[PDB]
Amino acid sequence: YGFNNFNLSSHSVVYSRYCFSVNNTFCPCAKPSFASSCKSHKPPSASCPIGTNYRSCESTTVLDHTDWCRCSCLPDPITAYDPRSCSQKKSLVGVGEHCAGFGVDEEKCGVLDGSYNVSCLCSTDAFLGWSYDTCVSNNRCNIF
Repeated sequence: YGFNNFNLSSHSVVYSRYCFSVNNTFCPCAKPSFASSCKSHKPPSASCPIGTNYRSCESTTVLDHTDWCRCSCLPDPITAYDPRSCSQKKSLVGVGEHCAGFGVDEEKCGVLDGSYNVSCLCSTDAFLGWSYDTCVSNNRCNIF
């Protein structure tokens, strides 16, 4: 979903704060038709991969509007108001297992009016839940 690599100093060591496990049918991009139907707080949309469910969103009439749209994982999956609706589930890493995945901001995946002609992807800054620090002490990198 768009994560390519990091861009940090040579001695910069990255680490995950929170890892999110998702199903094979998860997709952070909303349906282009639903976004087109939206007129207030329109979520970004993009063509999701085949066999993956689009971003969970709902339409509710709020403040005299007729197509005001609410979505899950708001504002971000890490600090979502309700993890039940969010498709990203917090899960501790098992013994001998790597990170499940960074918390991706589904509000930055794709563009505002992405149709089915553009692939589903998210920007680099959308992936949260990571931090970094240096390893240099006495001109030596600490390693475990």
